[PDB]
Formats: sequence, C-alpha cells, structure tokens
Amino acid sequence: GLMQFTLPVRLCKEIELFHFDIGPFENMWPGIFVYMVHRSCGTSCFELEKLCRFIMSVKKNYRRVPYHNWKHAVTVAHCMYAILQNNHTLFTDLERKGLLIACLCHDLDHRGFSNSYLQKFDHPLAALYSTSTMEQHHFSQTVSILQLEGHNIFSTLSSSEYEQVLEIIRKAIIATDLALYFGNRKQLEEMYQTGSLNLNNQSHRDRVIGLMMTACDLCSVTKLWPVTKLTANDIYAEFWAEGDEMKKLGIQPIPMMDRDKKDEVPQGQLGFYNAVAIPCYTTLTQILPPTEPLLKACRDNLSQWEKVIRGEE
Ligand SMILES: CCOc1ccccc1-c1ccc(-c2nc3ccc(F)cc3c(N[C@H](C)C(=O)O)c2C#N)cc1
Ligand SMILES: [Cl-]
Ligand SMILES: [Mg+2]
Ligand SMILES: [Zn+2]
Repeated sequence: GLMQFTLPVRLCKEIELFHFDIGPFENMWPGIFVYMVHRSCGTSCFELEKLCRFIMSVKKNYRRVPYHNWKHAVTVAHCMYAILQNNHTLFTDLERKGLLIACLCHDLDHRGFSNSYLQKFDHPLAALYSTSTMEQHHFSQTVSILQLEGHNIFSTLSSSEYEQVLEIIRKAIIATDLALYFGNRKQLEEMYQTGSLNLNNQSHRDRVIGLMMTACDLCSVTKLWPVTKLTANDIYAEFWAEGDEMKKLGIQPIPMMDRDKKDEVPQGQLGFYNAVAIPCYTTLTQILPPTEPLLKACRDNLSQWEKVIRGEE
C-alpha cells in the first residue's frame, strides 16, 4: 500500500490538464488510470489486486473498433479526473469512486454501431432495451464484471454505499446517451438562470453528473487540434461503416454516416460544436467555473474547423 504509482515527469505534469492525450502506448493506460484513482480518491479507496483485475476484465471487454474502444474509455476517465481534481470539495467520496469507474465502463462491449442501427437491424439488445439500448448494455456489462470472483472493487462498502455507488454509475452511464443530453442541459440552464439549482437536491446532482458525463464523453473536441482532427477520422471510420450497413438494410443513412458526404464533414462538425459541444461546456463552466479550459479549448477547435472550410488548412 506504500506503493505510490508514478508517471514520467512530462506525464506527471500534463495529466493534470484538461487537454492531456493518454498517448499511443496501450500498456501504459492501466497505470495512468490507477495513478488517477489514487490521486482522485486515495491509495485506500480500492484493493490494488482487485482494481487491477477489474481494469483488465474491463479492457478485455472493449472491442477493437476504430473509436468506441479502450483508448476512448481511458480518455473519458481522464477528462472526469481533471474535473474531479479541479472541483475536489464539491464531490462525495462515493461520487469520486463511482464516476471514474463509470467513465472507464461507460461504453463496455460497444460494437461500433448506434442505438439507431441496433433498432433498424432488430438486434436482440434492442428487444431487451427499447431506449438507451447500448447504454443499458454497458451498465449491464459493468455489473457482470463486478460479479466475477476477485473483481468486486466495491467489497468494503456497506449494503447502503454499494447500492448508492451502483446507482451513481447507472445514472452516469445512461447520461452518455446523447439523445438524453439536450433535455438535461436545457433543464440545468433554466435551473441555473432562475437561481433554483441546488447541489443538495439529489435530482440536481444527478443532472450535473449527467452533464459532466456528456462533457467527458465528447472531450475529443477539447484536445490539441491534431488530436481533435485525428480522433474525428476514427469517429467517421465507425459512422461510415454503419452507413454502409444501413444501405445493406435498404436504408439511406443520414449524411453524418454516409461516406459519400465526406465533402460536408467540416460543416457537420460546426453544427455539432454549435448544437452540442459549445452549449454543453458553456453550461458546465457556469455550474463548475474551474472547467472553463474545456469551453475555451472547444471554441479553439470550432475555429480550426472554420479554417478548414475557408481552405486555410
Ligand atoms: C455525435 C457524436 O459525434 C462526435 C463526437 C465527438 C466529436 C465530434 C463528433 C461528430 C461526428 C459527426 C459530426 C457530423 N459529421 C457530418 C459529416 C457529414 C455530414 F453531411 C453531416 C455531418 C453531421 N451532420 C450535421 C450535424 C447535420 O447534418 O446535422 C455531423 C453532425 N452532427 C459532427 C460531430
Ligand atoms: Cl460485433
Ligand atoms: Mg456511448
Ligand atoms: Zn463514449
């Protein structure tokens, strides 16, 4: 337990900043996550042997898809770490524990296909889970992995704390369903503006955690431009294959997933930054001022997308 995980100097410093990229060395991503848990939560929050075994079963259960893979899991967990570390005093011991795990597990056993495509294919998961289809499956997958022998990192929690953390994680993971984002941010905006927002109201905490989850999930848009751009290529690798699969079912895909509408990528990013990303980080900055660097980074990458369109790159 006197076994403080460390990183090389450049990582030890940059990991603290919102725009840290976890880099291309797959084998360093568990260490980076353990570092983040130990700093965010303590060396005491999880039995190391159980946490490492959990991490490795989570990793095994992410597929080798272009975007919705283990690198995304660990990237989304890093963003949550940076929030939790810039707003240390706002969050319960159970929230700091649960949310880092929520993020790591939030896309477990993703197949590189949208809730839409599952429903149009008529996949058994769309019959088991009518809305937030993949999101309910990811939560299901997380509980299953916690139920494996030697995997229950929540072992030491009381019957109460255990049901609380699983409930934080369940709401956390459901909130990553972007179809639910729009409603949640409208409600948080109005509540903030009418001065009615109350972090003592569990229902309100839930909504705020929901926005954090969206903000971590979308955090490719707050990175250095070359990360933002090279992640977008991975994103279109999934979207276009899905469009191909839609076409095989006899269905015109939406332009966002039609590789024949490549030419319009810059404009679609602009719409997304305006419709989702900018409002998401704007509202998050309002409620959690120290998350301002996410908003500014997003605005910078909006501006790089504008430059693409103007053929200045
Ligand atoms: C949804 C999650 O995706 C992400 C996550 C992170 C960063 C970025 C993304 C991401 C992925 C794709 C887009 C996108 N690409 C297109 C490419 C061509 C095209 F014709 C249309 C679109 C397009 N449609 C615009 C919006 C419309 O017509 O409403 C969109 C949209 N939205 C924008 C952002
Ligand atoms: Cl598959
Ligand atoms: Mg997801
Ligand atoms: Zn995700």
